Formats: sequence, C-alpha cells, structure tokens
Amino acid sequence: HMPVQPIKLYYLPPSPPCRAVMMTARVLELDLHLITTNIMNGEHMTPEYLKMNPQHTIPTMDDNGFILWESRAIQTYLVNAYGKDDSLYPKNPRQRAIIDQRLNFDLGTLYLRYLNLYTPILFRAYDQEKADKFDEALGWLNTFLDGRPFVAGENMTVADITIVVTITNIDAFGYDFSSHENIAKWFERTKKMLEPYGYDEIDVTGAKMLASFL
Amino acid sequence: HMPVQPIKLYYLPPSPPCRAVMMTARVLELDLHLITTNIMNGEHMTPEYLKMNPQHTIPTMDDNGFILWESRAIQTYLVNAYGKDDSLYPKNPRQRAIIDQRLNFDLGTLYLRYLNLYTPILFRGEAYDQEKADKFDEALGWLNTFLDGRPFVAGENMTVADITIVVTITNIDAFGYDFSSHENIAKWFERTKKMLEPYGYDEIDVTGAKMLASFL
Ligand SMILES: N[C@@H](CCC(=O)N[C@@H](CS)C(=O)NCC(=O)O)C(=O)O
Ligand SMILES: N[C@@H](CCC(=O)N[C@@H](CS)C(=O)NCC(=O)O)C(=O)O
Repeated sequence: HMPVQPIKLYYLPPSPPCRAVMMTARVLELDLHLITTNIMNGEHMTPEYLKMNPQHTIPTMDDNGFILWESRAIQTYLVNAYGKDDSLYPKNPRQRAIIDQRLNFDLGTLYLRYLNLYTPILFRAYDQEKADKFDEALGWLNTFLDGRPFVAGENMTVADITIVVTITNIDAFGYDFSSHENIAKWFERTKKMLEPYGYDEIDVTGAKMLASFL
Repeated sequence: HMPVQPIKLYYLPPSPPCRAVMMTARVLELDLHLITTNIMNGEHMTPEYLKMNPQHTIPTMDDNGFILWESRAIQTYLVNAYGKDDSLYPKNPRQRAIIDQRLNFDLGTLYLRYLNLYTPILFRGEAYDQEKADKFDEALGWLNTFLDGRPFVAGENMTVADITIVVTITNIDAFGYDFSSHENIAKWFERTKKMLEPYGYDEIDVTGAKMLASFL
C-alpha cells in the first residue's frame, strides 16, 4: 500500500513524458528516486538499460524490481497501486473510460501533433500542415472542456496532468491559445490545482529548459 | 452486468481500430449493432455525428446513451463493465500496468509506424519508403523482444493488447510482409489466431485486411 523502497524514475528534467509522471507522483505524495538518464550521452543504450527496457526510452519506472515504461501507463499504475482513493483515476467503468479516451487522445493526437509542430523549430520553421493539425487538436480539447471544469469530468484526473504538460510547453514557446476560451480557463485552473504539487519545480522549470532552444 | 440493449458501433469493416473493437466484443460475447459510417460521403461529418463525437472518428461506441471513441479505451471499457471475469484485462495493478504499456506501445509506436509506412502506398499510390519501413521494422524487433519467454504480449494469458496488436500483424501479412524470421512474433501470431477463430477472426480481421489489400 506504500512501496518498500523509493520508486525509481529514469528521467530527464525537460522531458515532457517524465514531467507528467513526476507531477502525478507529487499529487499521490509518493517521493520518487530520480535517476538522471542522459539520452544524449547514450546512457539509455547500455547493456543494463536495454535489459530493463529494450525500447530504450525515458521515463522508465522501477518499483521494487517491477519495470514499467510509457508515461501514461506509469501514471495510471501509480494511482491503481498507491492512491489513497481512486480520485485521480476512478474505478467506475464509465468514468474511467472517459479518462482512458482522453489519455489516448493525448498520446495519439495532441502530443503527437505537438511533436510534429515543434521538433523542427526547437532544434533545426513551422510547417503549415503541422500547424493546422495541432490547432485542430486544440479545438477538440476546447470542446472536450465544454460544460466541465476538467478534461474528463468534475474533478482533476491523470488526464489533466499529462495534457497540461503540452500546454505549459506551448505557453513557454509563445503560442497564444487564449481564443480557445475553455482551454484558457482550464489552464489557469489546473496550474492552481498543481501549484502545491511541484508545478513550478517540475513543469515550468522543464518548459523553460526546452524554451532555451528558441 | 450486461448492456440493457445491444451496444452500437459506428464503423467500417476494413478499419483497423474498428476490427480490434469487434473482436474484443466477440470474445466477451457482446452483440454489437453495427452501423456503417461512410467516411467518403461525410457521414461522420453531419451535425448529428459531430454532436455525438466532435472528433468525428470511427469507431464510436454508443452503449445505451454512453458515448465513447478511441478503440483502445472502448476495448478496456467493455472488459471493465461487461467482462464475466477480468482475464482479458486483469485488475491487479502490475498485470494491468503491463497491458497498459502494450496498449500505449500499440497506439504511439507500432500502429503509428504502420500508418506512416503504409498510408502513402495504399491511398496515395506513392512508392514504398525504406526510411519509413526501417522505423516500422525497428518496432517489430521490439515486439519480438516483448514476446521473449511469454506466450502473449503481456504475459501468460491473451489480453486486449494482443487483440489490437494482432490487427496490425494481420494487415502486414495480407500486404505480403514476411515476418517469419521474427520467431516470437511468428509463433505468437499462430497462437493468437487459434485463440480468436471461435470469435470471428476470419469474418472480422482477415476480411478487413483483404479489403485494405485490394488497394495494393
Ligand atoms: N510515449 C512515450 C514517449 C517516451 C519517449 O519517446 N521519450 C523520449 C524522450 S522525450 C526518448 O526516451 N527518446 C530516446 C529514445 O527513444 O531512444 C511515453 O509517453 O513515455
Ligand atoms: N486512435 C483512433 C483512430 C481512429 C481513426 O483515426 N479512425 C479513422 C478511420 S481508420 C477516421 O475516423 N478517420 C476519419 C476522420 O478522422 O475524420 C482509435 O484507435 O480509435
């Protein structure tokens, strides 16, 4: 009901999927043993890392020998295993299903379209079709938020926590999403919800590190 | 523990995500009332469809007023709500977590790389791009590794993760990809087909794959 040892997270501070897990752990009041894994120095490619995770990604979680990757899988695991109740990720099938669709939306649509837009910019202009696709995803998110304070209902869930990382990022990059009225208010709302749980320490700090490339 | 009337699925027979849902429903012994949704004709773009699903995607599920989209969320919902047991998606946090990683692998890695390789070929008449193939092949190597010492993707028993992943393997088989040298995938594929044959594997997955293959 609590881990026997600190849960290990192989991570980097600016990594968006790492930041999602880290904030989720803070809300759960789990103290993670953060292990800096420099993917630029091949630290994810040693015989040891590959044995743990042959897909060689961060974040990778190690909970008393149980290995897990995929940030959204880690988020839901931490709640299922160590939540004081199920508030962040309710067991009620229909409530859970809405959250799961939002998580699939995050991975398959929003985050992917975010990557396609900002990868060429942060590193090496905004391709028009990529800008169009990301804007389209924001429109959908805005609609998801109509009639509700959080993305999947009345309460903040793991879905809000991973989606907000992307919004923190584009905000730090100078992307203006205020015309999406629901997103604009949900963003302020969620920032305040996460304030006592390391939002500045984790998410803002991480976003500023990615922004330094601009 | 059963839906009060048949669950509705807005779909098209060849659609990979629709096929994953349809086979999941068969294994759980739920009848779906299938509603053909013609993307070409903009049947997913009516004010009515958009009200139901603003993302205007298929599959879209209507369980007696409850609307859901995203194939993998639909799959897990059907087990959470209507499974006679949780064998397809166990409640044990560790076993559930592994399945969730495989589902995220399927969406964010395998299926995406499948789309990037095959979509230009099938629907734009563009040539096979070895760069995009390399990415897909890399993911097949990972899947082969996931199957080292397990009969199924998440462990000892078949799960929703096997069902959605098998759609992709069915498609590439129909397209003429020979993956027999990925021995774990090869054996797993024969195993999972056998598991799914009493649950409409031919009528759903094989039929769907051949329809996509006619574009080649
Ligand atoms: N969908 C994965 C994404 C993980 C991912 O692609 N992480 C990047 C860093 S942001 C990485 O480890 N790249 C190095 C590699 O894949 O070899 C998740 O949410 O955890
Ligand atoms: N990630 C979604 C994929 C849904 C999807 O992109 N479906 C396609 C058909 S294969 C579609 O509805 N395209 C038409 C559109 O989005 O407007 C899932 O797993 O359900």
